[PDB]
Amino acid sequence: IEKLKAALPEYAKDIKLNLSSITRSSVLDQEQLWGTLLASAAATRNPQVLADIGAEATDHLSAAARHAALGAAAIMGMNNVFYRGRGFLEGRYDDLRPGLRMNIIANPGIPKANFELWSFAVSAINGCSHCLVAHEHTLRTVGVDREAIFEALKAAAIVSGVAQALATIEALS
Amino acid sequence: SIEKLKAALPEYAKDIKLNLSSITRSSVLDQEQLWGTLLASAAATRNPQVLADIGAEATDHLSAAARHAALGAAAIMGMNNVFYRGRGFLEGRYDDLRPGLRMNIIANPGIPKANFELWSFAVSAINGCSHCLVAHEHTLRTVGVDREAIFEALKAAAIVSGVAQALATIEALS
Amino acid sequence: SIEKLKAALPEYAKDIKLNLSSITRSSVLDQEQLWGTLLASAAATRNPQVLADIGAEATDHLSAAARHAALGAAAIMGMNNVFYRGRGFLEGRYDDLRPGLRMNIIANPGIPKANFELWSFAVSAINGCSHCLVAHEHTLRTVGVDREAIFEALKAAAIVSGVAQALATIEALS
Repeated sequence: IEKLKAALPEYAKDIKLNLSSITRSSVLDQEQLWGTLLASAAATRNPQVLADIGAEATDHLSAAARHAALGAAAIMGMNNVFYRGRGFLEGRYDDLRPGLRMNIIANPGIPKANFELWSFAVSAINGCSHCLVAHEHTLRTVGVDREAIFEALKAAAIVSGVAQALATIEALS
Repeated sequence: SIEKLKAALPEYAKDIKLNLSSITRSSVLDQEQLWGTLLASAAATRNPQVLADIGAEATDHLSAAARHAALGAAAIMGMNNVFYRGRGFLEGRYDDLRPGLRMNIIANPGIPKANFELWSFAVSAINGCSHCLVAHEHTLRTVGVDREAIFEALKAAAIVSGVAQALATIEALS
Repeated sequence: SIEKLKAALPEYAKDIKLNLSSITRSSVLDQEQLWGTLLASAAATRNPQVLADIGAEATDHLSAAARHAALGAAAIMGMNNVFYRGRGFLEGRYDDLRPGLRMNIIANPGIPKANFELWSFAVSAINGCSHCLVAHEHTLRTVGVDREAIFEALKAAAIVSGVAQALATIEALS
């Protein structure tokens, strides 16, 4: 995290500070937080951010957790596009079966509660209402507090700000 | 087809791989419908690897005019998806103003409009613009395109998006 | 530099090329407003090449403060657009909670706020966040910015987005 920070431009000071703050979350535990940071990092599609965050994630997440986080980003990459599209068509295509395989959601290799949090986070970044609302409800049914879900949204947003800030200077170097 | 992308996919993305193999073999869309969709979608994900590989094999399924029309659908929707979505978020408060945006390709894509519209639809799903998605779906219906074909294009766009996300991650960690 | 971007555009993206020429010849917005919009938009597309070209020619139309403000607007909206979009999908069920996100640049961008807000509006259109787009537009109207100028900013955002898509495609296919 210390690397990304110094790498951020001066006009992105707000982002730099928010990043230092999110890494100190007290509402989310180690796996939840770093799993959200890793998934989000992947979802920004920024290679630099993913490399930096993923690196320090090795000291906070297990192999299974890591794969699940990246897998969450990948599977939502598909789901977020499909459901959002069907959503825009005002239920006119709900009678049809999506026929999309997504076993990872049922068996992520770790507690589904965490997988759901990471999927919620990626859905905010990609912008799919159907999915974000679906995963939010699921998290609330398993006992996750709104404050915890809210913290995931903040981390996703912050990582998104980081990726944008970095991609900029990187291209203008 | 495109075994390079499938083989490169990570183990934790098995679902994406299986969906890619399946979409490239459905009997809902014909060759031009399907590959035009895959090409346009690949460009829309902004992932170079996915586009480079699908583009390499697209030459065997699409004519030069089809390829250019697919790629052009992505470019033009890149602009339209931003403009019209913005306008929609403003609750028609700016609908009385003339956009003044040139978009001749839509009227003359160089190939059957039914396909250009299908590809524009797919890209609109990837960028996320309700106005455009709804408009193209309607045009597709007016030109007799099978409701399930439109649905298949949405699925294809979604799948290619997962492929792009899945491969983008590995490339950054390679 | 604009000529460089234009020449790079493929033939099937002629509409994009013409819109770019038109928007850059616009008299609606002045140099700072226009180039600030183009620069902030370029950064938001995530396309390095486009940002580099626009940023190169923007130097002759933007002060150091304006340039920093425009890039800063893209960065801050990158965070805000996601946060408020997600919160928005929850239909206010999370509107009671304190964001706790630092966004000092918004209150003190280093230049009069009206232009900074125009650029924030532009980026919000590109990322696609209803909440932020609506908010920034309202603010602009309350500070005396007319619809024609806000509309021009939306158009520029969309065009730059089309350019970035067209260019990303040829870059990956070359």
